[PDB]
Amino acid sequence: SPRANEIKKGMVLNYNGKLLLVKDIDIQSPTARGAATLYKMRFSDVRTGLKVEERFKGDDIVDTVTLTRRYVDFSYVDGNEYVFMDKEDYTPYTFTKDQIEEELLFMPEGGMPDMQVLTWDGQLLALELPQTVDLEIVETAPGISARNKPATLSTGLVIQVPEYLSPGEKIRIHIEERRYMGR
Repeated sequence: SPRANEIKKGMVLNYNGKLLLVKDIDIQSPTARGAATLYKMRFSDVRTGLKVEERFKGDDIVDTVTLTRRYVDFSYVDGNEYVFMDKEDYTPYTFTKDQIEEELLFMPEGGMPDMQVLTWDGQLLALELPQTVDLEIVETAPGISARNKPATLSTGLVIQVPEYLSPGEKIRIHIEERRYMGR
C-alpha cells in the first residue's frame, strides 16, 4: 500500500483507469498558515502519450505497478511505428510516435547503448534512455565569454551551446536536464 510521499520519477501508477508514468514531482510547501505540503505530479499516460497532472496529500494511498526492464536495440521505423528488439530473446516491442515522442528528441536514427523498455506482465509501457547522448549539430550560427547560442541537433531538438561550436560537430547532452556537457 504505497503512499504519495514515497512516489518517485520513473514509477508507474494505476490511477483512475490509467497507467501513468511519473515524469516529475514538485513538493509544494504550504500555500497558507495551517495548510499541508502537497505533491504535484506530472505524468505521461503510457497508452496515449498524453500528459496528466495530479496533486496529492502526503499520506494519500496510491497503487504502483511492478516494473520489469529489458535492454533493447532500435530495429526500424515504419511511419508512425517504432520497432525495438530485446537484445536477449529477440522479442519485438512496437511503440507509436505518441508514446515515445519525448525520447525521440534524443534518440539518433541508429539508436544508442543502454536503452531499456518498461513492461508490466507482458504489457509494453515506456522507453527508458540512458543519462547522456552524443548528437550532431545540424544548424547553428558560424562558430566564432560564458555565453551560449541556440543549436538544432539531428533529431530536431534545439539546445544552448557555447559560441565557438560549428555545424557538423558532435556534442554530449544530458538528456534529463537538456544541457550541453561538451564535445
